Amino acid sequence: MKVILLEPLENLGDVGQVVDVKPGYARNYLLPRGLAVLATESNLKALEARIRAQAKRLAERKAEAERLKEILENLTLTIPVRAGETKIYGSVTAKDIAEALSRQHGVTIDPKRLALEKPIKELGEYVLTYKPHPEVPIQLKVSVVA
Amino acid sequence: SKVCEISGKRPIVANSIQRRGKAKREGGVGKKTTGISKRRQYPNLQKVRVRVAGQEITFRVAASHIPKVYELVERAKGLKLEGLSPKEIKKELLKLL
RNA sequence: GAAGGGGGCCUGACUGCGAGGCCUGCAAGCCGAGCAGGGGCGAAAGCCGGGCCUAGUGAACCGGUGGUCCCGUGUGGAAGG
RNA sequence: AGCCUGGUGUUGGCUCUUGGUCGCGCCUGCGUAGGAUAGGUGGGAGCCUGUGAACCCCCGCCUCCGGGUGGGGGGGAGGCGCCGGUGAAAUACCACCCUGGCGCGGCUGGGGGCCUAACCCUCGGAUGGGGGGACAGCGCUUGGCGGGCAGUUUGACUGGG
RNA sequence: CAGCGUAGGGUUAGGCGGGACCUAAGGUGAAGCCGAAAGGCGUAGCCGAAGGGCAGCCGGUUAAUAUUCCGGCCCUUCCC
RNA sequence: GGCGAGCUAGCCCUGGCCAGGGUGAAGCUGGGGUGAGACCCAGUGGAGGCCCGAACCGGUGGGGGAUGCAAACCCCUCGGAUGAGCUGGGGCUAGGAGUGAAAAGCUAACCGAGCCCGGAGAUAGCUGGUUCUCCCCGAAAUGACUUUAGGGUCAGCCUCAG
RNA sequence: CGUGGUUCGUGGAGCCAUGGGGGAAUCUGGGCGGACCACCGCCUAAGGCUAAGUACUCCGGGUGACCGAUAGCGCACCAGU
RNA sequence: GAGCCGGUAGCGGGCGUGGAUCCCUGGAUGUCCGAAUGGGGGAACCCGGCCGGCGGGAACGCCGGUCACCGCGCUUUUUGCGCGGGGGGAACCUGGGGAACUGAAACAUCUCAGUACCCAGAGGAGAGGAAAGAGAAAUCGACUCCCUGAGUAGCGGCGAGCGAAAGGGGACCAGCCUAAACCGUCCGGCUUGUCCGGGCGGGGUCGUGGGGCCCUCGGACACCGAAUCCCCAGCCUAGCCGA
RNA sequence: GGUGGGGUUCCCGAGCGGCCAAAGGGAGCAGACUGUAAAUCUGCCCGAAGGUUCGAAUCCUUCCCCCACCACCA
Ligand SMILES: [Mg+2]
Ligand SMILES: [Mg+2]
Ligand SMILES: [Mg+2]
Ligand SMILES: [Mg+2]
Ligand SMILES: [Mg+2]
Ligand SMILES: [Mg+2]
Ligand SMILES: [Mg+2]
Ligand SMILES: [Mg+2]
Ligand SMILES: [Mg+2]
Ligand SMILES: [Mg+2]
Ligand SMILES: [Mg+2]
Ligand SMILES: [Mg+2]
Ligand SMILES: [Mg+2]
Ligand SMILES: [Mg+2]
Ligand SMILES: [Mg+2]
Ligand SMILES: [Mg+2]
Ligand SMILES: [Mg+2]
Ligand SMILES: [Mg+2]
Ligand SMILES: [Mg+2]
Ligand SMILES: [Mg+2]
Ligand SMILES: [Mg+2]
Ligand SMILES: [Mg+2]
Ligand SMILES: [Mg+2]
Ligand SMILES: [Mg+2]
Ligand SMILES: [Mg+2]
Ligand SMILES: [Mg+2]
Ligand SMILES: [Mg+2]
Ligand SMILES: [Mg+2]
Ligand SMILES: [Mg+2]
Ligand SMILES: [Mg+2]
Ligand SMILES: [Mg+2]
Ligand SMILES: [Mg+2]
Ligand SMILES: [Mg+2]
Ligand SMILES: [Mg+2]
Ligand SMILES: [Mg+2]
Ligand SMILES: [Mg+2]
Ligand SMILES: [Mg+2]
Ligand SMILES: [Mg+2]
Ligand SMILES: [Mg+2]
Ligand SMILES: [Mg+2]
Ligand SMILES: [Mg+2]
Ligand SMILES: [Mg+2]
Ligand SMILES: [Mg+2]
Ligand SMILES: [Mg+2]
Ligand SMILES: [Mg+2]
Ligand SMILES: [Mg+2]
Ligand SMILES: [Mg+2]
Ligand SMILES: [Mg+2]
Ligand SMILES: [Mg+2]
Ligand SMILES: [Mg+2]
Ligand SMILES: [Mg+2]
Ligand SMILES: [Mg+2]
Ligand SMILES: [Mg+2]
Ligand SMILES: [Mg+2]
Ligand SMILES: [Mg+2]
Ligand SMILES: [Mg+2]
Ligand SMILES: [Mg+2]
Ligand SMILES: [Mg+2]
Ligand SMILES: [Mg+2]
Ligand SMILES: [Mg+2]
Ligand SMILES: [Mg+2]
Ligand SMILES: [Mg+2]
Ligand SMILES: [Mg+2]
Ligand SMILES: [Mg+2]
Ligand SMILES: [Mg+2]
Ligand SMILES: [Mg+2]
Ligand SMILES: [Mg+2]
Ligand SMILES: [Mg+2]
Ligand SMILES: [Mg+2]
Ligand SMILES: [Mg+2]
Ligand SMILES: [Mg+2]
Ligand SMILES: [Mg+2]
Ligand SMILES: [Mg+2]
Ligand SMILES: [Mg+2]
Ligand SMILES: [Mg+2]
Ligand SMILES: [Mg+2]
Ligand SMILES: [Mg+2]
Ligand SMILES: [Mg+2]
Ligand SMILES: [Mg+2]
Ligand SMILES: [Mg+2]
Ligand SMILES: [Mg+2]
Ligand SMILES: [Mg+2]
Ligand SMILES: [Mg+2]
Ligand SMILES: [Mg+2]
Ligand SMILES: [Mg+2]
Ligand SMILES: [Mg+2]
Ligand SMILES: [Mg+2]
Ligand SMILES: [Mg+2]
Ligand SMILES: [Mg+2]
Ligand SMILES: [Mg+2]
Ligand SMILES: [Mg+2]
Ligand SMILES: [Mg+2]
Ligand SMILES: [Mg+2]
Ligand SMILES: [Mg+2]
Ligand SMILES: [Mg+2]
Ligand SMILES: [Mg+2]
Ligand SMILES: [Mg+2]
Ligand SMILES: [Mg+2]
Ligand SMILES: [Mg+2]
Ligand SMILES: [Mg+2]
Ligand SMILES: [Mg+2]
Ligand SMILES: [Mg+2]
Repeated sequence: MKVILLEPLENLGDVGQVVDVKPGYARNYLLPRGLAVLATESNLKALEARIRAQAKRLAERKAEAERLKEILENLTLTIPVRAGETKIYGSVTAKDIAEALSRQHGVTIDPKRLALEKPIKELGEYVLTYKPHPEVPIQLKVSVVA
Repeated sequence: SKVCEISGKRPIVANSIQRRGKAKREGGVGKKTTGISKRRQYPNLQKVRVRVAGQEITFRVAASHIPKVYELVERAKGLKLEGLSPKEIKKELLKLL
């Protein structure tokens, strides 16, 4: 008997998987325990509409980090820093990179999860990477003066 | 009232027919009736006890139609009442217009 | 003057019929010449449709089995008769 | 009628254990004889091994323990067959089969334990707790026991019966 | 003559009995349960008494009624 | 399919009734007894499907009655009479059913299956009965078969038409 | 599987119905023409309603080779008394 | 259209051509019981709540009104309200159940018989009805009823007995609504989604298969037409003239 | 009528493809022991026809009987 599963059951696998089973089970365990539902032409329909709606906004969300990959992976933000000899007085941080990328080239990042480790104290050419899920490396130029 | 609340099935009278001898088609001289008498045949009737809105509704049905109790539960719109409840969930919902 | 006993060849302990009668409430029971087919024994005339004879039996119905042509529920088959 | 009873519905979860059959695979058998420890029939002088052999070292199970047999491996370029004969058979390698066994897998079976959630009992208390539990109860169906009840049968002749 | 025909008259209660009180067997029965139909069952409730509870005694009077009318002496419950 | 437990049987609820005598259980008390007891003896006490006997409940024997006073009675006699007692009121159980200290008793004056109405004009190879008149003819009581023998079928014998 | 309906009493037993078990498809789908198979046809099940032609006679009327007070209704009458 | 105040005279009184009695239609009144329905109850009796009224009227009593249960419907479930049901009826009708005597010259299957009867329900009728039919003809067309087919075909301890249909002739005549596809709306659940579900409207209703959706065709007065509603004749419920 | 088992030296009884005078038991005979009787002990000794292989008590067909069982009877 065909039920739509409401959570992974360990042999009778994960959510939405249509599994067939002795009615007794269905009626007196799964169903009253809200841990599944019987697969009607009615409910099979919402399930399709449920898988569509998911993989819609899912591969919609992959339309950002595909779009921010094809912009930030060429454009370079250049950072002014009070100079020193191959050492910075302040520190350019995630926060800074964020802002600079905004005022300059007109883009917006979080800046959560870029490189949080050790806000960068030197000058040079760095490649930092952005996120979530397949994603983009960025070029950032820390230079001189103000 | 031993009758299925969904299907409508109720007890029928039937004859119970006692036969002797060998089928004509086994080369017997043919079957013979030593008796015929009325019996009845009940529906195979069960409790389906189910939870709908607040409440716990109990249908008495032929084991045959047991599925339709659950079909009727998949019909859910707006009842905060007491048992009855199925008075609603019933033939109003089985047929209506 | 065989229906008795012995021997030889044989399967008529045939098939298809059956004038005419015995008997007889019915239904049965009985005897039967003769013709046809194909035979047996006999040189032939002839005899042979079990046994000297009179008891050794059981209507119908229901069913079995073998065969045959007959019928086969729109039709051909088949089921079943 | 009642009672007993197989199948099946209501009727579920998890294991353990067994069949039956089918497909495939891996084996099994041995009369002195041929040299012996060759199931049957056919193909057959070609093979198989260096797609790492014989001979032993562990090890498995079978055995009429003559041993058969595979893996591990020490292991390194041989081991075979025809020929020959007192048993029909001929004793490599390749298939299709028999007899028994095991191995896995397929559909169906039969048992045993535990679980709980159907079902049943219960709890001044409940969308719950405890107990029993897929039994029992109940439907359909199987066969049985069944004067507890029912309907009837239980001849005629006859110096009355 | 009559228990007979015709006709006329005759039975007076806050306290006696019963009811505007209680419950018994049983009955009936919102809930609920069962049953082809009819209908069976059933908790509470309700009904149900010669049981429980509740305030009147003595006497006179009529052809015919009287703890009922009358006389005397007592009492009960509701309302304000 | 109904109607019946106003009779009768059992049970349920709730009331009532049983003159008067007699016998004298246990217990208690006292006294005796003993190491202590068992026990004994008194008095007290007032038990019991205990005794006699009215009411009440019965129905033993005999007589009478027998178109009765009476569809179960009357007389004499007799059993029980604090109990498994009797009895009023209110209730419940019924027809293959009830109820029965059990006779197949009782269940509205006949119960081996109640009454009523219906199926119903059941069936009756049996018994009875079958109604004006005149005319002609005029039998059988045998055979065969028959779950047949006092019933039938065919035959035989009567009759009527051609 | 168990039964009922039909003329069909298990019969070769279909058709219509359905208590039990299993349990589909949407025209290239389904049911039927008496087991079953082929062919050739018929029809479209699992929702519902639908006058009239028909049955009856409490009731009113009209007729009778219907009765005439033991008949005719049980009752001609103050009878379901 | 002249007598009347029933059967019913009588006593004692009254009425009518200013049209009585009497007949027909409508209305009003209509105690109590009874489905009986405020609640009880041994039918025709008893006891109440609510609002209003009467009496001196608080107690008491009377009067009017209202108050059972069930179903359906909306409604904010609720305060509720609306509409309905209930019971009776001679026979007739359908449906649920369903005998025996009897017949078989015994008796079980069989018969009696789906009778009697009990129960539910319907109405002036009820049932049935518009083919998943018939059944051998390229056949017929709903249903019911009569005649016939026919005591045929069959059924049957192939006994006793039971007993169809097609067709033909008549009577009457009629055919419709829906479900789904699809479209639109409202509401509900939500893991707002071209989502699922319920409600309503549209759409569609058939077997030379139909319908939905897309394209083209012109698809225009249209014609048809109720079983529903309205009017009318006619008929019924009193009478009247009448040689 | 059907199904399943059989058939072995005098009785029972196992009976297998490499022969199985054919296990075994008891019966019989002859020995040993002996109050009687025994118990113990030792020795003696393929239903049928056909058919498949080199080999048949073994496998098949068939036939005959036995046992067993189920079923039917107009
Ligand atoms: Mg049966
Ligand atoms: Mg359940
Ligand atoms: Mg099922
Ligand atoms: Mg001779
Ligand atoms: Mg002759
Ligand atoms: Mg000749
Ligand atoms: Mg016969
Ligand atoms: Mg025959
Ligand atoms: Mg001929
Ligand atoms: Mg022919
Ligand atoms: Mg045919
Ligand atoms: Mg044919
Ligand atoms: Mg356990
Ligand atoms: Mg537990
Ligand atoms: Mg408690
Ligand atoms: Mg629990
Ligand atoms: Mg069970
Ligand atoms: Mg008897
Ligand atoms: Mg018996
Ligand atoms: Mg005799
Ligand atoms: Mg004599
Ligand atoms: Mg004698
Ligand atoms: Mg007088
Ligand atoms: Mg007073
Ligand atoms: Mg009272
Ligand atoms: Mg009271
Ligand atoms: Mg009751
Ligand atoms: Mg009292
Ligand atoms: Mg009192
Ligand atoms: Mg008083
Ligand atoms: Mg006085
Ligand atoms: Mg007096
Ligand atoms: Mg006074
Ligand atoms: Mg009594
Ligand atoms: Mg006294
Ligand atoms: Mg003392
Ligand atoms: Mg004393
Ligand atoms: Mg005394
Ligand atoms: Mg005494
Ligand atoms: Mg005495
Ligand atoms: Mg005495
Ligand atoms: Mg006496
Ligand atoms: Mg006497
Ligand atoms: Mg006395
Ligand atoms: Mg005495
Ligand atoms: Mg009493
Ligand atoms: Mg009786
Ligand atoms: Mg009895
Ligand atoms: Mg009587
Ligand atoms: Mg009596
Ligand atoms: Mg009797
Ligand atoms: Mg008579
Ligand atoms: Mg009769
Ligand atoms: Mg008789
Ligand atoms: Mg003469
Ligand atoms: Mg005679
Ligand atoms: Mg006689
Ligand atoms: Mg005669
Ligand atoms: Mg039948
Ligand atoms: Mg049939
Ligand atoms: Mg028969
Ligand atoms: Mg067919
Ligand atoms: Mg069909
Ligand atoms: Mg057809
Ligand atoms: Mg057709
Ligand atoms: Mg259809
Ligand atoms: Mg239709
Ligand atoms: Mg109609
Ligand atoms: Mg009339
Ligand atoms: Mg007279
Ligand atoms: Mg008369
Ligand atoms: Mg006269
Ligand atoms: Mg009379
Ligand atoms: Mg006058
Ligand atoms: Mg006028
Ligand atoms: Mg009037
Ligand atoms: Mg009342
Ligand atoms: Mg009132
Ligand atoms: Mg009442
Ligand atoms: Mg008032
Ligand atoms: Mg009615
Ligand atoms: Mg009515
Ligand atoms: Mg009927
Ligand atoms: Mg009978
Ligand atoms: Mg009889
Ligand atoms: Mg008879
Ligand atoms: Mg007779
Ligand atoms: Mg008899
Ligand atoms: Mg019949
Ligand atoms: Mg009506
Ligand atoms: Mg009509
Ligand atoms: Mg209809
Ligand atoms: Mg009949
Ligand atoms: Mg016709
Ligand atoms: Mg027409
Ligand atoms: Mg519509
Ligand atoms: Mg929608
Ligand atoms: Mg619609
Ligand atoms: Mg529409
Ligand atoms: Mg199309
Ligand atoms: Mg005139
Ligand atoms: Mg000696």
